[PDB]
Amino acid sequence: MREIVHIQGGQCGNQIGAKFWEVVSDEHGIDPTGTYHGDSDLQLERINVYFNEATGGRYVPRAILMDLEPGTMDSVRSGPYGQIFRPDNFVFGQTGAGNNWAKGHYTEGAELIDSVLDVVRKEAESCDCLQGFQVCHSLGGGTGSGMGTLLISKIREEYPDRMMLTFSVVPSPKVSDTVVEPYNATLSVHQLVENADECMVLDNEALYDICFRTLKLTTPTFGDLNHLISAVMSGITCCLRFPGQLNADLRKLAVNLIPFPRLHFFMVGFTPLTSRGSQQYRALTVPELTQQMWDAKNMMCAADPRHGRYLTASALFRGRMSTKEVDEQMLNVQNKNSSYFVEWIPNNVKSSVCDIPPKGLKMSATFIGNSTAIQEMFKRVSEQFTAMFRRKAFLHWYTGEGMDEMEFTEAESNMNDLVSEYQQYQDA
Amino acid sequence: MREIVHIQGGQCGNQIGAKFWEVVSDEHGIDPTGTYHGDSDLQLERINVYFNEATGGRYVPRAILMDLEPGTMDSVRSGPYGQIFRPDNFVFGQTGAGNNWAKGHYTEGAELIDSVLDVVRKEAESCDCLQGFQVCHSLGGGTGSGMGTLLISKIREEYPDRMMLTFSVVPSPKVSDTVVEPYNATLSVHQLVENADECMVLDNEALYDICFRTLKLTTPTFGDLNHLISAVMSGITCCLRFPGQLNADLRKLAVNLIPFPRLHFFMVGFTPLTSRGSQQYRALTVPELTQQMWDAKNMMCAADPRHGRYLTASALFRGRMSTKEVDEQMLNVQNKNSSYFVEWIPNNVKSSVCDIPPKGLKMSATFIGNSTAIQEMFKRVSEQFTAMFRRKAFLHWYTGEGMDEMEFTEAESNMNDLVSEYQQYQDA
Amino acid sequence: MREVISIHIGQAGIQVGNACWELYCLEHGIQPDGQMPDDAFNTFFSETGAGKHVPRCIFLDLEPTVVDEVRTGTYRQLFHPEQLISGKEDAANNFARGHYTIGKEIVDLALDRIRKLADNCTGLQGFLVFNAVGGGTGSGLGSLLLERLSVDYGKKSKLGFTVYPSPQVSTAVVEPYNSVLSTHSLLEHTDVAVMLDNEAIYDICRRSLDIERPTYTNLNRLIAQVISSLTASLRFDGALNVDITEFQTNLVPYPRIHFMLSSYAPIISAEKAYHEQLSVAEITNAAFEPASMMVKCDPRHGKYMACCLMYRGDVVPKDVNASVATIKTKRTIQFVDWCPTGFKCGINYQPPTVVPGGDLAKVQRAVCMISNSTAIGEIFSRLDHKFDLMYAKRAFVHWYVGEGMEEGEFSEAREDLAALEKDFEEVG
Amino acid sequence: MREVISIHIGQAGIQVGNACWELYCLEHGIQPDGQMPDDAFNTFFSETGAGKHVPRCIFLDLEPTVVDEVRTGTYRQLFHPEQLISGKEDAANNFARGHYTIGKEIVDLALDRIRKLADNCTGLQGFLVFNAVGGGTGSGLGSLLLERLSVDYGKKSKLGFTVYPSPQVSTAVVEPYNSVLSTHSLLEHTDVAVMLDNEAIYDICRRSLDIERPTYTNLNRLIAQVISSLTASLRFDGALNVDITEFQTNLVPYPRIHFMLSSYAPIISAEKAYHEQLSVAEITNAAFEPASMMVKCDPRHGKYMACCLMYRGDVVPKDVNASVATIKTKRTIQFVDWCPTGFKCGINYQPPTVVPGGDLAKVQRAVCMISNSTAIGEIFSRLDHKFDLMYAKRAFVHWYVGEGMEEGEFSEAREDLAALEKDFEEVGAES
Amino acid sequence: MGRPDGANGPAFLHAHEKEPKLPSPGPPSNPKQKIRPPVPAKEEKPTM
Ligand SMILES: Nc1nc2c(ncn2[C@@H]2O[C@H](COP(=O)(O)OP(=O)(O)OP(=O)(O)O)[C@@H](O)[C@H]2O)c(=O)[nH]1
Ligand SMILES: Nc1nc2c(ncn2[C@@H]2O[C@H](COP(=O)(O)OP(=O)(O)OP(=O)(O)O)[C@@H](O)[C@H]2O)c(=O)[nH]1
Ligand SMILES: Nc1nc2c(ncn2[C@@H]2O[C@H](COP(=O)(O)OP(=O)(O)O)[C@@H](O)[C@H]2O)c(=O)[nH]1
Ligand SMILES: Nc1nc2c(ncn2[C@@H]2O[C@H](COP(=O)(O)OP(=O)(O)O)[C@@H](O)[C@H]2O)c(=O)[nH]1
Ligand SMILES: [Mg+2]
Ligand SMILES: [Mg+2]
Repeated sequence: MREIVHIQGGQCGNQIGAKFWEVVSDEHGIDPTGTYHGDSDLQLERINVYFNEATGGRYVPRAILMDLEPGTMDSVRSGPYGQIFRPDNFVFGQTGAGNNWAKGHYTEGAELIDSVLDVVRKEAESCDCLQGFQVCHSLGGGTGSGMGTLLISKIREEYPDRMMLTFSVVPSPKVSDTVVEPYNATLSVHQLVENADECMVLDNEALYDICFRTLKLTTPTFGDLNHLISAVMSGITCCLRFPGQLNADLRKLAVNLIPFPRLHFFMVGFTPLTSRGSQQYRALTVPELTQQMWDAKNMMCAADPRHGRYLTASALFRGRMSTKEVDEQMLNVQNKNSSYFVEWIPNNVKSSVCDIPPKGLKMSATFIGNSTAIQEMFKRVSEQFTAMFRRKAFLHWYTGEGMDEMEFTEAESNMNDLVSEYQQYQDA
Repeated sequence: MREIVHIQGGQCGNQIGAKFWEVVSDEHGIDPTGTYHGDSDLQLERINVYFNEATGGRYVPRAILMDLEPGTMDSVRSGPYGQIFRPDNFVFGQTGAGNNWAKGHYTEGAELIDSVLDVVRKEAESCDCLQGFQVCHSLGGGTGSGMGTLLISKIREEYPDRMMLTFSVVPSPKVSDTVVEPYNATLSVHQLVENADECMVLDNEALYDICFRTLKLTTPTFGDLNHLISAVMSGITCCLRFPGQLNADLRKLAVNLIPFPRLHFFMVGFTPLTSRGSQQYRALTVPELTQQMWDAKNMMCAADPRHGRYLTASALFRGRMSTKEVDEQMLNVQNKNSSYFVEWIPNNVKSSVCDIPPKGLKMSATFIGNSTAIQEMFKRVSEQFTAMFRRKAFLHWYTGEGMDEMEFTEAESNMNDLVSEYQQYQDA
Repeated sequence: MREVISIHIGQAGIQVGNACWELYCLEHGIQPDGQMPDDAFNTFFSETGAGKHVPRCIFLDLEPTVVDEVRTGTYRQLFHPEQLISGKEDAANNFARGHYTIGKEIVDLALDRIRKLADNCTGLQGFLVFNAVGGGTGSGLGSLLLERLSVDYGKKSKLGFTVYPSPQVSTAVVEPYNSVLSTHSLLEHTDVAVMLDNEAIYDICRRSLDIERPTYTNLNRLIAQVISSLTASLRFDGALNVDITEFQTNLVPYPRIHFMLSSYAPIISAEKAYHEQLSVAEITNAAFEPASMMVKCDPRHGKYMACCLMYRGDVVPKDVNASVATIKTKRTIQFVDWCPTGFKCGINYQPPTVVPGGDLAKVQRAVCMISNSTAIGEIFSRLDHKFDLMYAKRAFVHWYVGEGMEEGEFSEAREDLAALEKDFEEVG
Repeated sequence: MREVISIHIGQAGIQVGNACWELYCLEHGIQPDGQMPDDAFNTFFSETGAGKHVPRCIFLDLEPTVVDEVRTGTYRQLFHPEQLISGKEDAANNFARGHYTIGKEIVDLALDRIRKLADNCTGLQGFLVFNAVGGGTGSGLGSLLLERLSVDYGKKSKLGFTVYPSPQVSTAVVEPYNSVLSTHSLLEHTDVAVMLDNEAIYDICRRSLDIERPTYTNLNRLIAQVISSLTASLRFDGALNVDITEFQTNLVPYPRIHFMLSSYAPIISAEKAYHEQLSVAEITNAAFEPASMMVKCDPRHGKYMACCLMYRGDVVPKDVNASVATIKTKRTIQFVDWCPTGFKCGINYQPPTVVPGGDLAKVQRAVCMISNSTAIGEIFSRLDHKFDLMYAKRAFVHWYVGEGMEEGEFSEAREDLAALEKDFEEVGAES
Repeated sequence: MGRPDGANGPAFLHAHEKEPKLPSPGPPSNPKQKIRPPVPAKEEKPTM
């Protein structure tokens, strides 16, 4: 009941998924052999939301690893938690995508869907009651963005009732991870506005401050950032897996969050995050979780919420606590700094709780914000796109795959409207 | 309840801020480890005015150390009591300040205000009911005098109702620890006339003689002068932290002290003060404390009471004593030398008292007086300012930071309007 | 013969089911394994052919994540496994889903239980609906269920204990909408509807209980103390045994006005009983105190149409008629002119039971008041504001219209509220 | 049955409350733990269902630092925790904060206690107010509270035992102002107003008790000996029983004139009581003595309009009427023409009780005098002088007006003293 | 929540920016309506 099927697209997706399935596995006390070795009966009761029973007491994940150039898969196929995956769920192409949204969506991606769909359905029907899909993308490259969206449009029509999530990692403002990044960005956005129920945005930049400011790290490697992203992807489905005195399914989290069908871009954070020195001073009380999650620093995206208004928000607390302190705090903020919250929504936060904190903590939280500052990711992208599409630079690669050019402008009008939707509703 | 928050801005602030927290930490029986090791329950009753309970039962200060060029902070980070501070409550910039009011107020200041304000509010909410702020300055320098007032101009606008004390160290009358002491004085004083509820004035000169004549010390290190400044700063909150047969909170001290919103420049002292030898000669009775506290030596500022008229005064006694004695004593003083006091105020003193003396003593006192001889310092400095500003010496340094000349004359006139306020009410 | 059917709908429906059914099992010595070591339990249970005392209730919900806790909790040998009804997918805080899509496919199952739950019933007092307005399951299923109960029995009485959305505390954003839609369906179908807000019961836990970490499990331990007091006459001897029909006749003047308030007294910590006598005189002054209401309504802005008082314990009628008489004279309490009477009083000799681990105190006198007042228009006009504030933009509508609903159901359910508030003014 | 409700406002209000309530728990054998090893106490307490006797008083203040002492000291199991009302921040010696800013949000919490406290007494004799005029809490809240007590209860008797600003000894600078503003609010709302100054009781500690180390813990121990001598007829059998209604009836000639002085006698150490006899005639002479007044005023500058007398101990009426007859012949003591009478005398067989570690002497005779004299117009004029001395410069005004006030409040409360001044010479008409 | 970055910039301080202003000496709103009647005028002489 209430199963979930999970997709990992691209190099980034095939690497965030490495830590995600490592984090969730430990939380349910299963070995890299796949055998359950936990203690409580609380791990087993909702284990089938991510895994499947197998002969011998194994628990194999319900993930789908898709990628061109399986080189990066050979890493995770060799890592410590690489022995758990089904080998038939590895779908890959022998050629490369070349950081090119076109061939990752038109030529090569189109050659794998016939096989990918036999994979997704084979484990979508084993679900006695499917809850939804969830993907992990990278809006910079070609494989993650291109094949990701093409996979979505096939998913959106085959399963329109169920809900698809998206932990899309978006480009960084101050540095360019690739050169053709703005082309792959918009052409993917133009697919997400229409074919996604919810979509969180992350940035490798903000993922550095939290390790440079909050965590006070020294050598933050991607192996650590993915331990951050995996902390929110685990923080969403707690109510699905663990009981709590105020549960929150995955669906009731959208209807309380998205007023209009196109503003489905969010902004996430996590709490508590302290150094290995400060854990001696700072205490763990709901007033602490509530201020650090609300701050303009734990926002894992590089968009300052203090430039717009909060339409709605959320909070998924974890750990046996007092349901009153939570309710009075989240209330105390809205009427405290009343200039950042819209007025035609009286109470614009939802609050969840769980009897089960993380594996090694006592209290924890997770934040989801739908702010009208998310438009700032789109302006900064809408300009870098129009500076180079203006002179038709790097386009012979995209048109070389038979692409048109109105698919570029349609990707810009669709965006340059989405930047206005976030302004009528922001009366400042 | 009645929580304070302490700011230490500058080289002086960061250094006397060390001795201050060294005294209070002893007064409440806590070790530099941060653990409590006192005897009475009375220590833990009002500890929350200065500290924050932590995990495992620790008490860490609620100070804020802000200073450019963290060099002097690397010292207090390495002193004996350097383990108590939260490392997060350290604000420093990689650039020098140059003993220059401009860059400490315009260029370098503006780059750290985002952090300092994000720091002060992390704890201005940790208070169930905030009483007021409390700072330490060095008016000659650039960090303490530029960032100091800049932070104040911010503090006054988000928390106007609350109170902010200021133990500002003023320039010396005869020696000048800096060649640009005037410009840093007036430009700061002008900020203190508009954005300060109370402002003591302490001078390094008077601190020497008191350490030479009265204390008979041979080599007075700055560690000794701050064992004095710490003594009086602790002497103000004894009604807050400890019981008293006539308590006196911080607010009822200003209301009872400043007749007009501008005359908030006070004058302090501490008693008793004896050499190691004379301890065996003079008794410790209330008539003793009041004889030395009213003297013209214990005035930590270099302003002579016998030149002006006391508008008001104060006294905070500490010890199981007889509250008749204090009342008849302070009455006799006004009675005998009845020309040093104005006449349109019948009784112009307050007299607190506390059941709890310092940790090593049995009876102590503490003095605060708002005289009209304080106009002399602003006369001595308003002459040195207009001396070199008339020829524009060292001005190319200030104007290089986007300053102007109106920001000078405004500062001077606003000071000259203050020196007249202290002359009308001096009817000789 | 004196029996009722106790329905629980939603999460808070079964959240209070765990408090109520932990009371009756304890109030009658019923072990969690059914059996105990007549008509004292026949109100709530049904002795089988041998020993076992199964309850007569029904836990209904859509998320198994809570109904399964009952299946694994200590009360798993108690319930008939078919009573604990549950679903696969949830309403997702969306009135439409709980009414049009998912509601229609399990009511046919729930109804069969009631038919098999009423045949053994020989004389049925009335149904008992524990509902939580504000969620899809609470508002949608509850609405769809009540209409089915009206057309089956009609002559049987439905009592609605519906948690209502509070002014400040709000665990959702769209809870205004589905709270409005509930009225058009509950009003014509419930015989009488009690109200109570999660916020008002929070402050009760602050002043009286002095419990600083309140939780949903705390409040439910108060509601169970109401129904225990409400149905004491049904199962415990006592002067002036008050049935349901009697209770209902002299409280509801018009077929519309059946929205009433509640109270309880004394509510005290187990130690302040050592500082009080809690006489019949003292308690009934506290039942009419505005701070002792279980809803954030102010009865001093309105008038009373009736009251009902259910006393418990060592109470004799000579003191009831005395304390009631000194209240009609009090000026603050205003009774609408067309009822010079207004009190139906009930006495029991069975004092209120206390649960181990509870917060209340063992007392010998207790009062539960249930008043029908015209001040109830307050809490009912706030909803008329938030609904008209968000519906001006059609926010969150595309969720309701996408689940087999329309735009008329919004304006229709809106007029019904205006049609109701006039009725709370025609009685002036 | 014969039940009164005691209030304590501000610091001095509760610092005398710790003295009176240390006396009653001792005067009825009430252990600090509520219980003891009818109607002898029912004036001040109320049995619960479990042994204890809880006092029917209210400690109200805006400073936690003085209320928590009660919560930690030996007298913490006594009070119902709800009666000890406190506040987050204080009034900061400002009449505005006690009247417009802070006082407005806690009164409802106080009144809900008074209402819960009124029903528990079957017959309410009257309220007792222990005020401290000169601060923010004592004057600002006492002002605001006394009004609300008049609306909810009306003509019920509210006494006032309010320490007044002393001429010389003064621990404040702004206490002129918040004293003046208080007058109108007490005048129109309190029924009777006894007055006493911190200085006047200092000299009495000097000469009589001979304690050269006097503090507030000494003065508060004196006021306890007054009220116990005043409310003995409420809870102790004795000839010529006198209640509160009988008290104000034949003591307050006009609705305005309700200020009066106090005098206790004898006041003697534990050793001079052996160099002494303390006859009823000697005591009552030391009672009318000006030096034994509890206010720094002079009775030989004005005229006695009425006097009350609460005797205590081995006293018989034949001796009261005899000594009083002498004073009526004494020329030093004047009396306004229109009272050939002028004494309402009370007797109580129960002598005063001594507190262990106290400074008075165990005596079987005592006298507590309260006289409504017109000489009290003196202590009422010094305030008129100092107030105008400062108010001619608008000094300290920006505080008052900066907290929800204007300037008119000064002139009203100023004239209310001016009008009240002439009344203290009008009644001395002598025509 | 604080202010967005770059908006806490220092501003110019004029002379007497923060200076309270006495409104005026003016008759107050409510004299509070004394309840007790005045003292008679020592010349009523009701006795006959
Ligand atoms: N007094 C009390 N109120 C509760 C409790 N649990 C939830 N509530 C309130 O019930 C409201 C939501 O009702 P739910 O039952 O959780 O939601 P639902 O009716 O099941 O509909 P779905 O969430 O879509 O399944 C919230 O406002 C809660 O504050 C509880 O245990 N005690
Ligand atoms: N007889 C007596 N007088 C006291 C005592 N304590 C204070 N006073 C006097 O009360 C007057 C000041 O009023 P306080 O009660 O101390 O302060 P407040 O009225 O509560 O106003 P805030 O300080 O704002 O709380 C002074 O004249 C004190 O001398 C005491 O214990 N006994
Ligand atoms: N958090 C995280 N982000 C990564 C990591 N590796 C790459 N990314 C981002 O992924 C982007 C490039 O997309 P990529 O996945 O390499 O191309 P694709 O194979 O076509 O999807 C770049 O913006 C990288 O910064 C990683 O290891 N951890
Ligand atoms: N009481 C005391 N005063 C000091 C001490 N050190 C410096 N001061 C004063 O600090 C003044 C200079 O300001 P400073 O804070 O050192 O430089 P800034 O960082 O630019 O403000 C000088 O007048 C010093 O006398 C000290 O150790 N103890
Ligand atoms: Mg629900
Ligand atoms: Mg006070």
